[PDB]
Amino acid sequence: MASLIYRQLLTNSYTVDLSDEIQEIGSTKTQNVTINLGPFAQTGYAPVN
Amino acid sequence: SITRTRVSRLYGLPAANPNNGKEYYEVAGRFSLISLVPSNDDYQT
Repeated sequence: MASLIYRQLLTNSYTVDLSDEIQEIGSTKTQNVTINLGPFAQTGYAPVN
Repeated sequence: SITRTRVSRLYGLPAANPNNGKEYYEVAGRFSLISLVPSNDDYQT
């Protein structure tokens, strides 16, 4: 039991590979973040000559 | 033109009497403005 935790770590060691696959694949298939603009509108000046 | 005087058939509107006896000239149409004013019921969507 309290050594079954070590046995379980050993048994479930395979998930290290799945986690590495996550790390390598998600970073190739991540979607570009899009910002929610503020409630204002970033106006400024007009074209000055 | 100015009769009895050989300086005739020039162009332009004279400064002698530009009103031509009329009280005023008028020009009317549309006006389209884009100005900057204070804001109310805002700071959120």
